[PDB]
Amino acid sequence: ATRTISCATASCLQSALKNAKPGDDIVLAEGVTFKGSFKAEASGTASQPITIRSAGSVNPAVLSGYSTGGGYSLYVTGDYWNITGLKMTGALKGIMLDHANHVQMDGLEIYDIGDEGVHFRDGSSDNIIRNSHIYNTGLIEAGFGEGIYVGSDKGKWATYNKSADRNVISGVRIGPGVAAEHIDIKEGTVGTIVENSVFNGTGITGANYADSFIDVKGNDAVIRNNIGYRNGNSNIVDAFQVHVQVAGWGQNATFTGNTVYLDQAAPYVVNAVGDATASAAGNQRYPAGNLYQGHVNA
Ligand code: NA
Ligand code: NA
Repeated sequence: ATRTISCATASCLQSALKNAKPGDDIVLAEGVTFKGSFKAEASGTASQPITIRSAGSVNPAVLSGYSTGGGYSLYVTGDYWNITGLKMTGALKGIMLDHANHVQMDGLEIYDIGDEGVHFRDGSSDNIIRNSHIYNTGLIEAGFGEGIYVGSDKGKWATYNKSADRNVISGVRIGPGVAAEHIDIKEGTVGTIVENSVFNGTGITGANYADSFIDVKGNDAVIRNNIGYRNGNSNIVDAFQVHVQVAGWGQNATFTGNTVYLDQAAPYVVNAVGDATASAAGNQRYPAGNLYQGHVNA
């Protein structure tokens, strides 16, 4: 690191973020809860990232908001942050990224969130969340309780840049207690990857159409080598869906190598609705039952 800033109070962290520089290593004391609405605004580079991390993993540092009904645990608006080994809780959103790029989130535990756990928004691209667990979301609004939310609905494209592109979700556990989709990939996004992840469907509510592990409304999504457990939750109607919200979106979704445990024969593995298009290969369904619906090239 170029500079080490060791913090054990919220005031220390707030100051370290305000004064953040490329190459900073902001190291948060184990066992401490840092309460605030913390803002990661500066930008690093690939060679000089800005790091916020827990000092160790026995008792990770916690970033808490003030109330599940407001704010965020962390709001990232700059590029080239490494956010590592932290817990995030106690806010309306866990981590919100606005126009933030090349952010690496690793080893996070994000839980007890009013709305959505992680949201890539306003053009935030080329980011990764890996080796993390998101659970207990949608405590305030179930229908806004996604685990991971990529991009913006069409009604917000005039407000936020829709092109939250090439974001990667790798080796993540989502659920239980995630009230909406585990992953909602919005129209306007391109190239989202969801890989090597595990979906515990207990707690998906069905609110606001949220009745699958993943809904794919963006393009060029790659959904590979994941495991989904419906766990008898009747609110889950399909493992994965693809929808067209705007013509030419919900296109070219690829589903390979996934294994889904859907309890009964009725849920589909991939339900590509209407004009949506997908390709599928190597997916395993338990028990025997419905596989693909729609324009699915199998
Ligand atoms: Na749905
Ligand atoms: Na949703």
